[PDB]
Amino acid sequence: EMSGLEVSFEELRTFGGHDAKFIDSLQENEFRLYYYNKFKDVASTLNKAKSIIGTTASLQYMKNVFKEKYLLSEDTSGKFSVDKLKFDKLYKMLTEIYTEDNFVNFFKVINRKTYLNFDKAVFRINIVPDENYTIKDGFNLKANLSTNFNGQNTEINSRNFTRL
Amino acid sequence: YEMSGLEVSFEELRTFGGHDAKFIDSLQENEFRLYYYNKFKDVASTLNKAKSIIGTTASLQYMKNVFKEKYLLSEDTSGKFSVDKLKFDKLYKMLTEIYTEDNFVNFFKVINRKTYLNFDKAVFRINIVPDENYTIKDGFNLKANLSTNFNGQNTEINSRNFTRL
Amino acid sequence: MAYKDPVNGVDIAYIKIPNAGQMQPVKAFKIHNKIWVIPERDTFTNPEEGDLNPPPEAKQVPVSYYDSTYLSTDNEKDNYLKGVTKLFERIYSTDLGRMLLTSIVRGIPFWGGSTIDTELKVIDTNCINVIQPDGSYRSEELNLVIIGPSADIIQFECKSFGHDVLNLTRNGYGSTQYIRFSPDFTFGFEESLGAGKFATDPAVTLAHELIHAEHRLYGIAINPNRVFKVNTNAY
Amino acid sequence: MAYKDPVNGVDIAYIKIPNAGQMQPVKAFKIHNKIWVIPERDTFTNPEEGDLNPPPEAKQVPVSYYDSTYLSTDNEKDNYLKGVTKLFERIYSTDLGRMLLTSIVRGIPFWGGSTIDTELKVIDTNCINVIQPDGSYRSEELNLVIIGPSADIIQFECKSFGHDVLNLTRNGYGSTQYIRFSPDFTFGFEESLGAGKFATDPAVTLAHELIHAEHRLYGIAINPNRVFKVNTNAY
Ligand SMILES: [Zn+2]
Ligand SMILES: [Zn+2]
Repeated sequence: EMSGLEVSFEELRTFGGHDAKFIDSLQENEFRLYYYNKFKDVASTLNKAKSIIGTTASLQYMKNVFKEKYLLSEDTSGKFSVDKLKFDKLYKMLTEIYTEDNFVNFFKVINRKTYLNFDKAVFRINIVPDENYTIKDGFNLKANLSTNFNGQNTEINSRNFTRL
Repeated sequence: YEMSGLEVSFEELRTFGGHDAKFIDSLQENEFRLYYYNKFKDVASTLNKAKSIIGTTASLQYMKNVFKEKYLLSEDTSGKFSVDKLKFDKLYKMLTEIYTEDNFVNFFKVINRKTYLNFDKAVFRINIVPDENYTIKDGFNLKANLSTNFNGQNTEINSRNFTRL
Repeated sequence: MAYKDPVNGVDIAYIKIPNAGQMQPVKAFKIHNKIWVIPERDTFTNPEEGDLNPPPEAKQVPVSYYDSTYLSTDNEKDNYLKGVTKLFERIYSTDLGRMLLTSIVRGIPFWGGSTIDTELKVIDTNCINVIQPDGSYRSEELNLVIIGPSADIIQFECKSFGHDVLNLTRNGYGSTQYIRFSPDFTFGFEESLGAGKFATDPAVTLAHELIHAEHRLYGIAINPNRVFKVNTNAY
Repeated sequence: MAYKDPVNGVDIAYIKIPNAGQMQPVKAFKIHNKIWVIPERDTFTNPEEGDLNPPPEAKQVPVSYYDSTYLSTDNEKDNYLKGVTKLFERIYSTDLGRMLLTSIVRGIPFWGGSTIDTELKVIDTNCINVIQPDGSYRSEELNLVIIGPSADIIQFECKSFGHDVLNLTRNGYGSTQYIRFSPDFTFGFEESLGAGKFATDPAVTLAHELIHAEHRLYGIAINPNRVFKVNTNAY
């Protein structure tokens, strides 16, 4: 056994950023083709359905919800199919665009740089009060808690973090 | 069902030092130290049993003195060696916690990885003999502005010194 | 919404989880279309986790934390509901978060429950039973539940009810997801003598669980047991 | 010293390595008491590595580099010898390095070769055969040899000859170490749009290998096969 990492495909893709590079192009492509075939099987199941069970919705309604979910194409006869380019865009959105690393950048917070976490420090917090945490700025409110992520610093903004 | 995490070696963690040395728990650290203290006692005992030497390259007194110096053995008036617990602990600490990669980075004042684990693929050809490239005193960060922000080690800024393989 | 707001059977109600055997109804809040919040410790979705006591054998992780009283009073449940809703609003306040939440809402578990290919039928485990003001109940489809942690209070995760034996989370169908989460705790990490001690913003933690949830709702998640080794450059 | 300097049988000589079967003598330089430098690719210290070709099955590491011509000419061997000597001077220029190098010189492999308890005897593999001007040889104890890399040119390591089957590196005795190293290459790493692309200072790499060597010379190394798992805080 060598030294190194033990990592999960699902975690690496969910965190994104730098770690996503540990999944090789081949495996990325194999996964994508696999799920493209799963989506085609959903389109095929929909196309066979001519009636709907239960009274909670009409078939047309339910078919439309799944055309919208999977971004299926529909021809003039009502048959669905999976368009490769629409699939690729959606699959990219769901596995490479929606990532923890991308949200860090949108929130403009300081965070870990990998999903792996060996820290032991855990804190009780209280985010309901706007004096502690806002929708707009999180802990880094606009006192000097908005510079150098001081709102996230557990020493500087110690009142907001009680160690367990 | 296997978890995510690290697969790490005691020898590497202790050699690199710094933050990674914390992955070895106190218990294991103590168990290794006692084990090597017992090995040192076995060397001292082997020396005390030896009353002659094989070969003509050295005398027995010379060899005993060299190993008394190596292992910092105490020697009573009859010439018997023993291992002093406090001298051992200081030596064991020097060798396993003072001499570390992390402590060298700090002395050289270079920028370096923060863990022994390395997954990089970038490797460069370098030429350190020329003092215009790399010095004993300063490494690549010579006193042009190669001495600020580790620019001497920056492969873009000091690109002449690093040719990617 | 506040925890003490009266039930209406529509967005505030006592509910039961299908397959959660003999459970007493728990109060739940539909904070948005297809997404509900249940301010209770999760003793329901794992048949092997029916109580809040520490495990016989200690979990092999860096840190865990037990307190069978956490999330037991109305005041704590109000604060949990308000904290979770505030994190949703924070995610929704970003373009990326609005996109992700829209994808979640559209990600209705596929109706793959028919054994006859000419009929389309729901998979009834992608539902919750919502008790009405008159005491009757209605089976309602949902995509996502945010629920309090189980015994280990700082263990957050996205899971199906029980285990995904039918591979709905990996076959394109998708299934209703449960995120065990608490907005009342957060992990610390070291970064940058001069090593600053920081805390993870819980909106990022929630977003991570929401990402797992969308993979699992679209049936494109990769089995969490699929792990591989990456060797180091030894020296 | 320069590569073309004439032999004297004392600090510049052609040498052979004990147990390195039918090897042709190689030119070696004693840059300090107990420490030699051999500007040759290491086809000697691993019986299973007798040439410089890439392995049949690719090594499972992030990066490897093969070039059977590297370190084959006098020029390259002069530059290698001078590069290593300069890195030793850099380490020695620090208080920590001066201490480390002193500990290495004092760390003579124990004379634990005797099967008779009243007699002290050398372990004859802790030596090298030093060819003299007259063609004779002298078996000389040494502590450390810095030698060029084997087939993979960027693989640096501290090793015994072959494998440590008597456990001399871990039983308090110690044994002669060989550091496979090249001052001609160095790895990059990313740090701090604003991610700096930096290179490891080879003196640090050499220091890391010297740290392995001192563990192994004092017989307090831990087996490199002794690895353990550290689980992550999953979420
Ligand atoms: Zn090492
Ligand atoms: Zn995760």
